[PDB]
Amino acid sequence: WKVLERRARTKRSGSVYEPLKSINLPRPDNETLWDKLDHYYRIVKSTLLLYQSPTTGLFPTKTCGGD
Amino acid sequence: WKVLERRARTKRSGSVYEPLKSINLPRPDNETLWDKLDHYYRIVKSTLLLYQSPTTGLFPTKTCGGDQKAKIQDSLYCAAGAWALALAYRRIDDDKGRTHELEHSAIKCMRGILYCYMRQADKVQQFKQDPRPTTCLHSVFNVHTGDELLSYEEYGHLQINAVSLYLLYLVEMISSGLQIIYNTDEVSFIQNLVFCVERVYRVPDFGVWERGSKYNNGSTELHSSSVGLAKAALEAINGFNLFGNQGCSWSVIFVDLDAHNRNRQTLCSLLPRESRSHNTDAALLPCISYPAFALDDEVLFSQTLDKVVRKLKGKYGFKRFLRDGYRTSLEDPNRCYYKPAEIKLFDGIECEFPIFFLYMMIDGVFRGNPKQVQEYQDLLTPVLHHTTEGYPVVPKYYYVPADFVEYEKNNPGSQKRFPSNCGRDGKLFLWGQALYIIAKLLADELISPKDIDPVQRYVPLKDQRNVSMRFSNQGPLENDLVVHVALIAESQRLQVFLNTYGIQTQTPQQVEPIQIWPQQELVKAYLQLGINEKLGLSGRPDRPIGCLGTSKIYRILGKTVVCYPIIFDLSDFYMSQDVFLLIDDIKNALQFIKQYWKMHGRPLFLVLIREDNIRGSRFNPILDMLAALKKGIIGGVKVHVDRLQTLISGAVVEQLDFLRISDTEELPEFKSFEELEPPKHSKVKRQSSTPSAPELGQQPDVNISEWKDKPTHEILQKLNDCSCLASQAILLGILLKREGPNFITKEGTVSDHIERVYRRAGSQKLWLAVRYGAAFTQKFSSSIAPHITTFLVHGKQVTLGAFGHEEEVISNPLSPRVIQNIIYYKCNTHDEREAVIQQELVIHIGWIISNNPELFSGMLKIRIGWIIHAMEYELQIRGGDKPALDLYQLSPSEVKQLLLDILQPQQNGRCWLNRRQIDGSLNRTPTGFYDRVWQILERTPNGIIVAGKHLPQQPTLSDMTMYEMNFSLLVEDTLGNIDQPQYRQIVVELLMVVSIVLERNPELEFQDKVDLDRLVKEAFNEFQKDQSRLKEIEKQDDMTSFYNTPPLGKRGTCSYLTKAVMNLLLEGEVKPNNDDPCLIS
Amino acid sequence: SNSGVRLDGYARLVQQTILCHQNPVTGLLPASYDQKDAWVRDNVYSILAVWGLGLAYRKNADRDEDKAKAYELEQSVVKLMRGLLHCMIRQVDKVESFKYSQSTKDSLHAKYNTKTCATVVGDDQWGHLQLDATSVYLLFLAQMTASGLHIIHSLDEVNFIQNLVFYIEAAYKTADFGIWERGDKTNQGISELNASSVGMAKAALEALDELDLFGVKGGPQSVIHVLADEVQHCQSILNSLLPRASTSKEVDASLLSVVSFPAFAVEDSQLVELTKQEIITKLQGRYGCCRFLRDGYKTPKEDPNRLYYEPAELKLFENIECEWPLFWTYFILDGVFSGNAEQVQEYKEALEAVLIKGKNGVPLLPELYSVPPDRVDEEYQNPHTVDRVPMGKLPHMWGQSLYILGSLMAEGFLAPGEIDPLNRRFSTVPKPDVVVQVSILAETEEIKTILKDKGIYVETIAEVYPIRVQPARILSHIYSSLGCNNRMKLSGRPYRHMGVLGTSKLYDIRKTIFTFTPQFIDQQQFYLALDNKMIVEMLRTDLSYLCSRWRMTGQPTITFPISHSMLDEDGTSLNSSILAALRKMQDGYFGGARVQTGKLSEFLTTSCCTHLSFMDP
Ligand SMILES: Nc1ncnc2c1ncn2[C@@H]1O[C@H](COP(=O)(O)OP(=O)(O)OP(=O)(O)O)[C@@H](O)[C@H]1O
Repeated sequence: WKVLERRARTKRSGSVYEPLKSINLPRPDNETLWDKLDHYYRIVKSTLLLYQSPTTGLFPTKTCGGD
Repeated sequence: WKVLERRARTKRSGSVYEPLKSINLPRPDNETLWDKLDHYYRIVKSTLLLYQSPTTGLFPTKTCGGDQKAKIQDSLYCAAGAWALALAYRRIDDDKGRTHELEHSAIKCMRGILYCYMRQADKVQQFKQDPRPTTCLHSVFNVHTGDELLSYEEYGHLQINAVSLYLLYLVEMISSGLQIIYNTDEVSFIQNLVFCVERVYRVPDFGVWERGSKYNNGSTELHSSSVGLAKAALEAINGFNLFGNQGCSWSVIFVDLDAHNRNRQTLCSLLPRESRSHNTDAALLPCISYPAFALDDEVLFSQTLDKVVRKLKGKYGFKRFLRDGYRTSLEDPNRCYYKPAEIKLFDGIECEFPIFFLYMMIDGVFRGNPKQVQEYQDLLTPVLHHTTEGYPVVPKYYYVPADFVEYEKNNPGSQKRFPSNCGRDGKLFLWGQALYIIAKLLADELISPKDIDPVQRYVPLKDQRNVSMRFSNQGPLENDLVVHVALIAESQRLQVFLNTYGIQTQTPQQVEPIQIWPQQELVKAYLQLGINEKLGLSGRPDRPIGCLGTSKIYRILGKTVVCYPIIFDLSDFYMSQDVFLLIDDIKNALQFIKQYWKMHGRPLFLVLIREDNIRGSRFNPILDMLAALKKGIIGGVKVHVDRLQTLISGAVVEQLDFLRISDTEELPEFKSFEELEPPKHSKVKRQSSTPSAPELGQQPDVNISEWKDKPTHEILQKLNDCSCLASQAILLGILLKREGPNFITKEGTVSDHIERVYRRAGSQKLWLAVRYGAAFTQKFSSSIAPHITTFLVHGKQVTLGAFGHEEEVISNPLSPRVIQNIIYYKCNTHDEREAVIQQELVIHIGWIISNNPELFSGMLKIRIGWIIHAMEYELQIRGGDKPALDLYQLSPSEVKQLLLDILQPQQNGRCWLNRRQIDGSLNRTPTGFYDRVWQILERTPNGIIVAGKHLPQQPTLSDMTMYEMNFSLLVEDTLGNIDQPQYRQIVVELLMVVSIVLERNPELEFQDKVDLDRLVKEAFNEFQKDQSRLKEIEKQDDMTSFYNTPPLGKRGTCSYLTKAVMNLLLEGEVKPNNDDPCLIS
Repeated sequence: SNSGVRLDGYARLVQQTILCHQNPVTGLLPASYDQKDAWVRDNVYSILAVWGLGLAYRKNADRDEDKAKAYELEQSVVKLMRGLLHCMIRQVDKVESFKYSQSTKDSLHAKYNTKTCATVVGDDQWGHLQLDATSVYLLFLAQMTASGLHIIHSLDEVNFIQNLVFYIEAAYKTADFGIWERGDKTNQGISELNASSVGMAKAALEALDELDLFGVKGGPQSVIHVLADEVQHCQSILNSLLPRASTSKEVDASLLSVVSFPAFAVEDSQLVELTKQEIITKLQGRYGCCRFLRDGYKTPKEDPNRLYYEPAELKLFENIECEWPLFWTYFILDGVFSGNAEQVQEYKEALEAVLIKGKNGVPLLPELYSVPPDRVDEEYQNPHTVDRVPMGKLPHMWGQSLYILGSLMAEGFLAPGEIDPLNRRFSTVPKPDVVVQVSILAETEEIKTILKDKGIYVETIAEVYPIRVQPARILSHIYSSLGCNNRMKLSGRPYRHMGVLGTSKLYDIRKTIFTFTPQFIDQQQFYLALDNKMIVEMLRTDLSYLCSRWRMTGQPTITFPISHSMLDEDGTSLNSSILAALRKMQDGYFGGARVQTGKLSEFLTTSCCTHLSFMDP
């Protein structure tokens, strides 16, 4: 965040007049959005899209017994 | 609220099932919204609308004395306040005919401004061509007749902020719903105003305060606020319809992406400061607040707000900028201009504007921080004044009394200040009262932030997702753009040849419904846009279109138009004869497109393949590049290849309907790209590469130093019976210089001969002869000017000239003719190949700084001749014992490669002498060097003398600040007198040693002025004595052995430098600091 | 604008003629008259006019009305194609069962019902074997997908398309009922090979080589792979099978659909001209061209309410055969497409007279013209002298749609490159030459040493770790797992032998380049590989075959390993025949092909590489 990001006080403390941007900000746990999207895609593909009739695209209420 | 509203538990307690509604909820203090709205209407009518000229609707700046002048920004803010009050009153159906009056008042103010601007059409036409303070639009007009009042010799009138703010407010009002633009001529005038604003990133402006700079000496400079306002206005009007809901496709306005990109590039770098001379200024607040909201980063915004609050905040208001003398006690009301070192007297007595409390309150309510809102409201309550009827008044400023200036200077903020002239009954500040009305309305929730911001200038951090020209679909922290790439074959035989090697390409004959156009036709079409014979309008100036403008698709006269990038066309220079340079330029363009694309939809990139760029040994790099493009990723950028017809289907197209509305009897004809028919004489069906080796090697035996005084017939027969290309070029150049270009030689004119020899040398890859011919023919590259403009945008100065000789500095962007004159009339005493090598270096450094600006961090100015000497020394070192080959025959590919090796951050290895030479040639300094120099100058009286140049201490300290870029420029100018790069490096090291010694030892001070030459000489003498003692070596002149010493370790140069500086310091007086408890020391 | 007036007029004609029977819910039009049945080929050919009108309307964009009309037309053709696609899905079991053991009682029914997409005729009451309809459906779907339209929507749809492509790939060695659904001249429940069928199948396979059904946004998992051997075999069968119509038919006017705008599945333009001249001489009449000699369709005799014609057509159906103007429309299309202008004008002038007016003066193309029963002996004695009368389906949407498309193309509102984004018009352009590359490999160190002693520089199986060499049975087994899905009970491509045109192609599996030896060096499979002379001779033959067609993109690459079974009696030197063949290889000439010997890494720079996305874990 602010103040924590700059960390550019090379000599004691003073006013820094440089661009800071936001790409250099501290950032969360090591996981790109691609991995999360792929995990969700695997979950949905093995759960919901696996049960869909190609003829009509209607999801069945029962997943077993040939209902 | 809930639970308390029901209260229907008639019998004990139990579940209730009945409607409750919300009308039955407890109400706040008993006061109808009509009463508060009527109170606000009375306040507005008695203070703001009471001063408005019926003839023009312009609000006078002065409410008494019969003043005729009237500013534009004050009128714009009054109109904005009236529009806000109208929006507030819109919430009631029974308005008693008051909303119409307020909306008309806004419309009439805008129409008066538009009429005043449109009275000067020739001024707009002149400003379009050469924007200068002499030929700029006026900023003040008569309040009764709308006539010019102040001439250019007393006001300057150079203010683009007013035009940008007027355009932005017009866009906002039209989006909210109003009728201000009536006819098509008004649309054309708005288009030309947009064109004039579109080139704001080069012409300096006097700023919002009209003073021009902190010194106030009639000097103009670039301001961050103006650039930000212009950029925000450019985004706001991008594709906007000026007719509102009742509009068609021929009432739209157009802007190009290149100007907006350049403005963003110029803003995102000078943003932390205000200007070169202003570290901090209160006029940056409007740039990042309510009206503009042009800073979509949230980090620089926070940093700048914190800096402004830390610096300019005061109890009575916010100071405009540090060390200002507007209406101060010590100001002399008899001179318009200030004097050097006089500005220092204006420290601690700066005036404070209460309107910035209002501005911060508005920013707080917009952002959603009621704590800041209530804090600033509490701070604003005691400073406000009331009239006889009780209407609040916002004073313009507060000034310390002349008797208390010493007390205020001794203890800032201790004394009390007096209100300005317009801070009591009789004199009013319409701008202040308008902003007060707007802020009070916003705070009382009488206008939602969306109501006054229909264009959505402010976007929350979670919604910065889909905004045109502002954000990409990924967001503000990701860049993974995919660029659509379509390959185009010159001819059917070329298509078959590419097909035989696993590459699929399409010909123009196969895309018949889609026409391919070059840049010239698009430029001509855009030229016809702004035509208005009634007033006199030249339309868009003839300028090239960048990569961003060529990535779109246009529908002209019902025909799809696609334009390939300008990189694929060659006019006169030999840089296009190298395939490696073409591939590098294509990769650079792809990276630029990926990094700076914020529109909707994947950009379109067109690849043109010609038969002349694949013949010979150059076939392999082209095939490699095409295979890399087909793979999917090239140069770290993901690309997709497919059919053009599939690509164009389902994509967003740009519409240009101004051509249809044109009244020209005959529609102009545009020539599309046409397939080249196969030849019927040789029928070359794209044969194999066939490398072969039909080339020889010989060093030219003719130089200009000997074949100069030879008479005509001898040199003529020598040219006739010779065969060397370089010798022929040299002889022809001598003939042109002496005999004349119009003389008829054996093979025709001299000009035809030099052109032919240049062409055959380029075809045969004879770089020496090609460069000789280009130098002697005085050829110029059209890409020099945009590269120099980009150079000056990034804040880097440029010097043109040979090494160790006269050089010309380019402080501000110049026309191509002027820079060509400079480059071709300042190196006459040297060989003209220097101009060609300087052009090549400029192009290469421009490209890398556009792509990789981090490679040039730490240097303020770039010297081309010093870089020439740098790579000359690098090649000399690389040759080792064997002498170096040359510098004008290695081809631009190897030239760029050598420049890349030179620009490396560190070259550890070879002895320190080469490193120091490279560092001095590149003019590289460690970070914070200017701050250390400023500290030394502060702690060193009588200044510093370096190489004859002297740097005084009185005026620099009196006028300049610690972090001012003007100080860095002055230091660089002082230090540039050094001719030996090693000497400059030694100077820098000595300066750093002095700085660290002074910082670590505050007690010792310099008795008198320091001279660097004496210190360097003493250090050299000490090193020589040490070497003679250690190794019994006799003393030798020149510092060839001193530079080889490392700057740390055993008996390094640092030790001698610190010994010398300590010996000098201990000569002077030592002052004991009483704060430190060290005694007997 | 006059162009807009003509466009809205054509839209009115098409709406009043074809689009009036759009048959919502399903989107499959009836086959005219009181039939209540939908034909795949008829609907596909009828939708061509609507697709062309939509393409023409799309050009005049930037207006709400024109954009809405173009969108409506595109969505209508998409709905029709989705309905036909669902009809085809309704027989996945039949397709899967046809994939093994090709039989007439296994193919999907050509006759499909109206809305609710059911079967209207059993498996024995009609001829349910028509490869031409499926192939032309695939070709047109490919063409519109390349145009920009979206039809395929799911991965299961891609799998079904791949399975059906595998099913249609065996058209060059199977007998079908043909376009007329009657086999030869006498029905007799007999089916025979047809040139139209194999040509359509080859064109569909070629047009569907690499294309992505998902458009630009699609990835590597939505591409369809087709073999090169099948296309070349079909082309060879067509070349050896076009001096006439078929084995029993001397000439058929349906051959015009193979050598013209539809599918452009022909080469050797001289043969095309000869076939056109033969068709003109043997079939042209005063009211169009006849189907073929000795046809009994819609005659005043032979008991019209009967089938299974007995062999008694010695002269009953001769010289009185009906004529169809749809062949004239096909000729108009062929002339207006390639390079002809005067022929188009003359054919349009001829066709304008045979047209019959309808309601509100709308043009209508009659199905056929039939000779009156009274004027029959006169036609026998004087051919092409009597006057016929219009019979059959008066609003024939097939011929009417082709006529509308031809008129639109001739008027200039549409370009030949719009209907054919795949650039099939240049199929007759001669191929200049192709250079085949060969790679010589050593099985063991002793072989490499012996070759080096004989002035031959080769590389062993090792040292080329990035590349792997394996027999073609491995790639066969790998391709057998293509288009395999357990949910719809699809077994993928059946195992089959692999030729030489694909083994030369490079394959990338799991980010690794795979090169495979040709299948003919497999001594384990059969013993012809032992003989030296046979090996060198058939290697020359295969090299010649590869150099001849090479229809695929990129350069080829052949890997020839040296086994230990080819050595002399002492096992110390190579055989004379192999040494002479390799010496001819080094000289850049062997048989009728040009070769340049080199390293596999060098050939990797420029060659045809195919990536198998279905092998990803
Ligand atoms: N050769 C080129 N390579 C890359 N971009 C180019 C080239 N030529 C022109 N451009 C682009 O076209 C525009 C150049 O504008 P123009 O030539 O009118 O002047 P300018 O950039 O405003 O400055 P100057 O006063 O130096 O000419 C910029 O977008 C520049 O990026």
